[PDB]
Amino acid sequence: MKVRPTVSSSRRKARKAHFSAPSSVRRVIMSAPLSKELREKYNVRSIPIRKGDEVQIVRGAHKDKEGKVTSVYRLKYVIHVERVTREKATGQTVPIGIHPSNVVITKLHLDKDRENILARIKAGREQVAKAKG
Amino acid sequence: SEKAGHQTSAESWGTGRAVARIPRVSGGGTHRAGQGAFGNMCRSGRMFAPTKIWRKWHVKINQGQKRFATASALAASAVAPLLMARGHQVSTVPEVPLVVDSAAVAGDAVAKTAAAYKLLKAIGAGPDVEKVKKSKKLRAGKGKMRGRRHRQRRGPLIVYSPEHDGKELVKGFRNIPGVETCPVDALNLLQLAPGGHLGRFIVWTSAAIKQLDAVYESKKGFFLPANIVSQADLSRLINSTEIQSVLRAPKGEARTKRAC
Amino acid sequence: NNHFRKHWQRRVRCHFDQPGKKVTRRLARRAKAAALAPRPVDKLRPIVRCPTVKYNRRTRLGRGFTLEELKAAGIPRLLAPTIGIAVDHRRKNLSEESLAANVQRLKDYKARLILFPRKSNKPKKADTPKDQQTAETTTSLRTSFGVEQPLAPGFTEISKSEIPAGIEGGAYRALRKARSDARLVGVREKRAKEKAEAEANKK
RNA sequence: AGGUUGACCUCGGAUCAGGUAGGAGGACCCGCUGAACUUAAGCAUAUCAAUAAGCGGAGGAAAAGAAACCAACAGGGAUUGCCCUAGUAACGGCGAGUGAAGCGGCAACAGCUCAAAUUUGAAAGCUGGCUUCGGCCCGCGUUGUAAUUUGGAGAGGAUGCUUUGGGCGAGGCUCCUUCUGAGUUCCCUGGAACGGGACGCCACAGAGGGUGAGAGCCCCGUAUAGUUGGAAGCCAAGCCUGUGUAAAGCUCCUUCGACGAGUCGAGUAGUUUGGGAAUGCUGCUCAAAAUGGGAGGUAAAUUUCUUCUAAAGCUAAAUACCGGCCAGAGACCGAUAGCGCACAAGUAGAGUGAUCGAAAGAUGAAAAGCACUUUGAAAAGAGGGUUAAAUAGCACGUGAAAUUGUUGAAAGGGAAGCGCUUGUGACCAGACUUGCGCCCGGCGGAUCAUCCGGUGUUCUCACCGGUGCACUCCGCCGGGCUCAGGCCAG
RNA sequence: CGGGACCGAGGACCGCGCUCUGCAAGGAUGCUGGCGUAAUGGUCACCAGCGACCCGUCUUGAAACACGGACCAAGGAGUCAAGGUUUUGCGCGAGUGUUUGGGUGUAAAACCCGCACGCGUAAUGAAAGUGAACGUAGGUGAGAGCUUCGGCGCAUCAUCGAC
RNA sequence: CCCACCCAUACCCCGCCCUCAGGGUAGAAACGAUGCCCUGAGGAGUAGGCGGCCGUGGAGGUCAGUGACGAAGCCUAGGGCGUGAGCCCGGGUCGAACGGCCUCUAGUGCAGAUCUUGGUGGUAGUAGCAAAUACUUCAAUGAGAACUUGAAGGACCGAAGUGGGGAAAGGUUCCAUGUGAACAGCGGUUGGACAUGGGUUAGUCGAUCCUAAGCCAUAGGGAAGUUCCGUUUCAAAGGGGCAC
RNA sequence: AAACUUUCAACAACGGAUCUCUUGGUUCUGGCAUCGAUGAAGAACGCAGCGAAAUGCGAUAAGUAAUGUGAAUUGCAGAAUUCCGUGAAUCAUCGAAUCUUUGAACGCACAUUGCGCCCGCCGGUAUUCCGGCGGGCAUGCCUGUUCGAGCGUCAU
Repeated sequence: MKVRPTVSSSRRKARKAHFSAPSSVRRVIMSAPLSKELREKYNVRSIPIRKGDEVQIVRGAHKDKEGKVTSVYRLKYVIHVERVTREKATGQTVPIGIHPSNVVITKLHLDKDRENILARIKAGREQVAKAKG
Repeated sequence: SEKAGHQTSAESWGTGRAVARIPRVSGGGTHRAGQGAFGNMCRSGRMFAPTKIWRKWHVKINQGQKRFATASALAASAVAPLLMARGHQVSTVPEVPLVVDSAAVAGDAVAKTAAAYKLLKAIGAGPDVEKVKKSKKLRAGKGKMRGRRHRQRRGPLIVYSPEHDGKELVKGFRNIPGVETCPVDALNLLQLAPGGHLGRFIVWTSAAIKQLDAVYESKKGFFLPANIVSQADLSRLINSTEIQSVLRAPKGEARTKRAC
Repeated sequence: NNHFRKHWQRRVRCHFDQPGKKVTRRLARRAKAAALAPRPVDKLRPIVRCPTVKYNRRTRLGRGFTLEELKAAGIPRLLAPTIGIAVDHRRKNLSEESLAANVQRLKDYKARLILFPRKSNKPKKADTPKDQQTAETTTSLRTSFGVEQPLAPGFTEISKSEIPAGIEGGAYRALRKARSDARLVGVREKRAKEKAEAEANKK
């Protein structure tokens, strides 16, 4: 149960915020879990997804397919995975939109900022566990 | 809104040979022009008897009658048939009213939800807690859009003494669905008789059951009411020797033979 | 007898904000207490007797202590509002009893007062010493210095030998005679003046 | 030089140096001005109403406010607001109606500044300009700028004690920032599990939302203590220091003790009020006083008494809020509803103009929005495809009725429709299918009766373990017999 | 003593009786046949015999006149507040009413608190004012109920007294 | 005057429904006692009064309720229950929620209101598409030509024009190219329609300047004020020249 | 017999009811005090590679600077991002800026892109002519400065 007066449990306000969120908020909204190996390596459960990550689809009709993230259509709240496509009528290839909560990240596209994100998440989790323990 | 249906300029076209005498929107060049207005029978018009905020929403109830009802609900909570008739799963409960030792709840003993849930399963409220857990359903109607999405049954109410048991048991029991908590000195009829139905299943602490008498002695202007009936066992009264020895002989049977 | 002949619907005040306003008042009181700590949240008030014959049986709290009460209690009028005492320059002490009661009230407050120095490193002789500065305090002068006996006791036991004899002729007759004398005060004065004038004329 | 040379006063100029006002908003607030519909049978008193419209002026509140008060008491003691007083006192054609205040309980509390005095042993005061920031100038001002005093007093005396200025500051609070628990385990349905079943886990978090269908553990968030980094304020335990040049308080007193004028008040007129004998405001005429003046709700004279101290001024809080900004909610409405507006809505459109003012939401999880062939000038059609579904094709969820087309059945010699009752044709729901009980025969087993031990109970009834050794129990399979069985009839 | 029609309510026994091994006596059984399915039964359409004005409104006593109605969907009209009054249920009871406010809270809820106040406990008079027991709270006639069978007498009514 | 016969919701007998009335029913083997058993009588109804039930949106409780193995809604010459309002089931369609019971609550029940909004009929392939004299031939274009084009003919306006240009008003309608639908009350390849582009060149033409009828500032006076009057005034309302 | 009219049924039409949905209304509660001559509210006209509107913005024009985040935007086109970074984005924040013609609206006017005046700077052969650019010029009132007027009162 929510306690804080700044927290609203209004369904109307929640849906308005979700479907009118700006791009930086949508980046946080399209987060994906890490694989078990990455979770034990980094002590991180979930991260915002980005182009160049390698994912495994665990839900839907394209389950167990693997590939790299080729596009993050934040306007459609969807990601595109290479070779997870379908055929149009005309015989051309069109990407299939996958929600990032239906995939699991198996390889991270790493740079300095991503390492900073992972490090500060790990440090916060350890600090919280130490304080509550 | 008090201005609803009245933000229009409209006049009746008068008695004539063609149309009804409802006021009609003046002007031209739009669909609204010439259409009916202001009537409760008109589209985009004012409703009949518009609702006002000075309707009587709140009900003043005598404090003596509130105390009477709370005492009756507390007495009904100690009757095991009424708990079953209200729908609580109490077949494995060892005793009604159920009193748990305050050493099992005081301080931080059940500050964790797992510990509180384990205590409920140990004392026998587990089937009622599981009944609430399995009862969750989606509500039928517009209440889903209006912030009331789900319905579930009521579980046990844990009554505690804040002075002797503390208040961390509240945090411990809070996340379990259907389980409510209440201090012994602020008992609530809405919890003691949910939906106006008597027989709420209550788990008492020993401190709360020891403080209840002082709670009812400290209520100014109220005494526990005297009943109009001394002996509620009607069968015992009717079939006692004192009444039966003075009766007339029966003038018939439960079934009467047809004469002609 | 319904007074709904004006446009009454424009001036209907509902009170849905009653619990919210109680919450706001309690938050303001808690903020005021936190700002004033360790002083009490209110000022000391004197005991006064209500006016008119309906209410002169009962005492209550007044606005502030009089200047003569402060003088008889030894509290200067510039110091008094700085140590939580309300001052009323309009009220006078027409009788000794109210004056004495309020002077005793001020003396009890002054005896229970703990006065911290303006500079901690330089205490003065009128200031409370640090080893008396620690004691249990009250933060509600309306409670700790309330009206203890608003009314006189309605019941009292005396010995049968100490029963008063009563006014001669009876209480009812005494009331009738007092009313009659009040109605005839001027007639008797005029008659006495006329008799004196006649005696002076024909002495 | 005196027909000159100056000082002032008043009045002007300047794109002079520096400032300020206007308009918007106006829910709430302070004033002004001011109706009628209505209600009184009608209707000029009245009521609606000291309201709407109109006009001027503020703020986050405004306004009011530290008694020329209430009272008549054993007296209360600035203002505001709530409850009560109280539908009361009172006012009112031909009566419809109108209608306060003191006390009392409570919310909140906070007190003060001038004018009237000679600093007169020293205009001690101040705007502006220039500054080397030390000050120096141009002025204002004695037709009075400071200090001192404001009625609670004060001024002068007497008297002996008390009082004060700066600088640090531990720590705390307010606001943005980093970070937070647990299954995408197995089986079934499904296009997709977020459904069903199983096995777990978290919970100070089972609020809310998203994700291909009802998700605490997939994702955002949610709970609680905290934990990173930054800024600006406020409060504050304490601690260093200067001390009396000066200012300040208390106590007593012979004496002194200024206190607001075309104002108060009166008459009259209009308006207003419960104050149509007792109200307020404004205009005109008259026009004060010094223990004086005002008030003391019936006019006047005389004698008292009680209360304040007008005609100058400031001030937080408790109170209001259909405007604005931010936020949280609801036994509210669910696209003819709810705001006129859920949509490029105060839009399109109309009117010279003031103004008036709509209609209009929903493919699908995903466009996967139909490749390719064929017929047509094309729109399109047909194949063939996509989809879980095109019985979802950008006329798009569902798809009612009026009304229409086709197919099938039927009726019809100047209305049909309806009630009762047969018949014909078409089309249907039930009921029934066998059960129970005996007598034989064949199987398959010993949860037959009695007794013993334990346990439970309603305390005399049961269950469980041993005992049966098959003329006793329990099912099954073949016969035979009795009874009861559906519809219409004699 | 025949002939015919319609009907079979009830569901152990009990009763009244009689022509008394039993019965026609407080309500139908016995025997038999065909069929066991659209055969009985039902629905719809139509024909046939008989029956049958178009609804609502208005008016008066009534008709008639008059008014509204092309058809369908959705919308569409005795509500809310304040104040009285009578009746029902409930709590307490010579008292009663927490909710203006305060305390408290899991926070518009629930729980708790009390000063004042309202109404009631006294009326009457314009007012000043005064202010309810002769008596087991009276006599008499009724009166449910109780009774020790002598009476005692509720509510209420009637009538004479008292304050 | 006589005999028989016909039939009303009337009268008689019987069944069933409801209402009213009168009885029975506990040392309970005992009951939706708000029940059951026995007996009798009665049955029209406007204004009006009272009771009980049915249905709709929402709220508390409860049914360990139903549901993608198909909720709600809709259609149904298919059935069952109820005197009835209604309730329940089968079949078809469909796609995400919903219902029973006891209480609580209301913007809660339609045939009418010349009712409101929207949609749709008969009339009806009907009235009509008849002022301004009038069209015809060949060829081309095109799927298609009375109302497109070229040529060939015939006519009309008849200089107060059916001509050549402007003022007001409009605002791109102008020009070229292309064009499905819609519009051009018939057609359409055409169009002032639709689509994409292009086009308006000034010392001398106008505006700009002048004043007319008239309007508005200023000084100043009114007005509670928005503002009214005032335009030469009861205004210190400014130009030039010269200077050892 | 058909046709026609009417009735009943199935399917197809017409139409948009019903059901479910809801980034919207409505009502209540809590918090806050902040428009403008330093030019507001309002109006007009413009600005994107490809927009008419809505939205955003002002010739620095779907935006600039700064801070933060950390890889998009997306209908098409075209470019990315040294990804181990002075850095994508129709991102967030927002303290620095830009802010056309107007409008209380201010040189005078405005039914005119009309007519001026003052002071600078630049260019064109230029002491004279022409052009461009920059800064200014409303009213009432206050304080002050300075220049004045009047036998209004005086001194000399």
